[PDB]
Amino acid sequence: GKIVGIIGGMGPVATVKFIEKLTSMTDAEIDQDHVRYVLYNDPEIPDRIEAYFENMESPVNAINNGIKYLESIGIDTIGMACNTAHIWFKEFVYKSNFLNMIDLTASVLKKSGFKNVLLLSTNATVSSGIYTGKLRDYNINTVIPDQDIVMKSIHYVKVNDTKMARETIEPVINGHRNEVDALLLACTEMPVIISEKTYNIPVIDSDEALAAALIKSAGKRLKKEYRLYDL
Amino acid sequence: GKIVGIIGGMGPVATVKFIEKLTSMTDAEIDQDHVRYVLYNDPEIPDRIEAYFENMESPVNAINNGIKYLESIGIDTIGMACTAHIWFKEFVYKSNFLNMIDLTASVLKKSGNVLLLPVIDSDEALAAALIKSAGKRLKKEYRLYDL
Repeated sequence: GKIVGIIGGMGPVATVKFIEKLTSMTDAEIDQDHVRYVLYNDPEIPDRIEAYFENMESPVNAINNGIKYLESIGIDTIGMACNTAHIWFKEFVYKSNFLNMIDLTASVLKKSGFKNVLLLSTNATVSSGIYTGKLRDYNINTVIPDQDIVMKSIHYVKVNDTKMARETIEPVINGHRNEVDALLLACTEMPVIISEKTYNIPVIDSDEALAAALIKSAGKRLKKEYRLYDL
Repeated sequence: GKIVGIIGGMGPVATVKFIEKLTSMTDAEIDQDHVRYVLYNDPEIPDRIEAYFENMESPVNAINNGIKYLESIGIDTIGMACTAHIWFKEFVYKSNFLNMIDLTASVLKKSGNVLLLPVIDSDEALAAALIKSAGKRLKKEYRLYDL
């Protein structure tokens, strides 16, 4: 019954969905079989797109304070529910096992056998090539959608206008159907409005890759429908 | 804004629902205008009164530990949703530990002999209180909860 640590707030709407998913992925008869966690939810962590492209405040210092507070009660597994913030992964300061969502997600993708995927992520995640670097040695066709449209959809999710976010991303998805075999959800806002049943296209969800790792580290059980994520 | 503290985990689904309510009640056009909090979610704190009486147990230690932890972060206000509220008078705290029942009662008498669940949500009363203490803004559609 180990307590795990979660860093969230990036953004708040996506974090709620992340915690919901973590709960729903857990195989629990009784309430005590669910994950014990401390969520450090700091939405005043500086905007990660402005940090990356516009020389504004890096999220590193705020994230590091969260890690420090989680580690102060002996939490030794922490996950951060934000793809884009992993651009700064080497600058985080931690003593614990700070999970890497990009690695876990890439490992899931490599295991799955999917050869052609639609990368749905922020523009910083695309530009930084953080997924490109991890997949380059694995022979996987990664298709980049229109970044203006995807970023518009992400913004709508962020203000919990899920209706406009769906309407916005729909033609992007449907337009790429013929050249991808799966959707790679690599922005935590995307799972708020997209699952496999949404478009009837397989999904590799970075939320679920991280959640599965946290569930395992918490000593809990993963539901078998999420077998793909059992790394 | 100030970081605030939340104790939850009893049960896990209700906790997610509470934090979703907190988020959707906050008036914010950008992420950085939302509420900063630390949520201590412990599903191993028993949810049934039968369990406590049977095993000569009490959630006082688990809640008090959570409180010490949140306070060690520098948190000045802590809210708990929920069965552990039965032991509210025995919790040990330095900070302001909000009482969900009094927040609820005062919302009622502020603009209004109630049917125990024209809709008042006990969750939203606590949420409103936490949003205020976090130095954040409450969406107008929740006027009724603004203490």
